[PDB]
Amino acid sequence: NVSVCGLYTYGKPVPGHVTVSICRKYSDASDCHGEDSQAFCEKFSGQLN
Amino acid sequence: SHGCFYQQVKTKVFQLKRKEYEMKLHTEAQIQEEGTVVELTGRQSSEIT
Amino acid sequence: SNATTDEHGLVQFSINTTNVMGTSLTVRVNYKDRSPCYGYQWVSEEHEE
Ligand SMILES: *[C@@H]1O[C@H](CO)[C@@H](O[C@@H]2O[C@H](CO)[C@@H](O[C@@H]3O[C@H](CO)[C@@H](O)[C@H](O)[C@@H]3O)[C@H](O)[C@H]2NC(C)=O)[C@H](O)[C@H]1NC(C)=O
Repeated sequence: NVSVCGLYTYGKPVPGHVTVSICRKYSDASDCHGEDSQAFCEKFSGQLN
Repeated sequence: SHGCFYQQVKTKVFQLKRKEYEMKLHTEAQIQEEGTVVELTGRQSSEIT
Repeated sequence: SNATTDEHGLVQFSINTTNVMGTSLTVRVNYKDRSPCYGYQWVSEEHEE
């Protein structure tokens, strides 16, 4: 479970949409190579409650 | 039966990335009212460009 | 003196001539980099020249 919520005053559950994106990017990437760093990526999305 | 089955798959979910590694292809061609399903590994050896 | 692709990829071109016997040529859209950070470079990428 990964709960996410953006509330303008922390007491006001707002509507909208949100996407939690998570990606095995690297252990000790240098990024002078210029290739894309993400190893894995498992994107989940959901409209706000 | 019309024309043929076709398919159109996207390379994004496959993450066509540099350290996203080679692919292999193998098709489960199931047969109706016989059940003796065939599998075939054709085109499988991907092409590391 | 830059140029661009014709319909068929192709290109035709004269080049001025008052020099010594040896001449060695090349053409790019990208530019030359001999810029690896570390001799392993499992990270790697290439464009044909
Ligand atoms: C590089 O390309 C140029 C053309 O853009 C070549 O220039 C040509 O050179 C010859 C020999 O000099 C020229 O013939 C004569 O040049 C003299 C220069 O003072 C002129 O007084 C004469 O009336 C006569 O034109 C020729 O005119 C010239 N090209 C043109 C525009 O006609 C050059 O030869 C090429 N590189 C080399 C040296 O291979």
